[PDB]
Amino acid sequence: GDTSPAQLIAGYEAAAGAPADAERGRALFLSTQTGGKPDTPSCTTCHGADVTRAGQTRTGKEIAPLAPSATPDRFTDSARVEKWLGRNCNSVIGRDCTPGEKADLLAWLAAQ
Ligand code: HEM
Repeated sequence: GDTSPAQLIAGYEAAAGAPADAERGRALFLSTQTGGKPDTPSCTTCHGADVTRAGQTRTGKEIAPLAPSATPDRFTDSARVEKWLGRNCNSVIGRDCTPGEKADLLAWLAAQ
């Protein structure tokens, strides 16, 4: 692609002023939010609670697994991560994810 997961994470960490924490990333990904769209209370509403398995969109189409262990080129395109997190941070949480959240979320997702 044009980047590696580590390089995406390092730049978010620099923008956040702090190392990623995958424990916090796992906890934000599984949480239930009430500030965004009603039909998308969690990251897991489409991607599931196990990211090594396929997810599903809101009309039941299949979404390839987020885990790099199941879909290999995950997180190797900086523009793509920013395009999808920009869209779905807003749907689920109601605002853009901050650089610390992005760092924490990718650090957890990159190890599955
Ligand atoms: C804020 C909670 C979420 C997180 C952290 C998250 C994370 C991600 C990431 C990191 C990607 C890009 C993967 C890459 O680099 O290739 C992605 C793609 C995508 N997400 Fe999410 N997502 C979330 C919520 C959602 C929700 C609620 C939906 C359904 C409405 C959704 C649907 C998609 C789709 C359709 C793609 C692109 C398909 C693909 O990459 O195979 N996401 N998600």
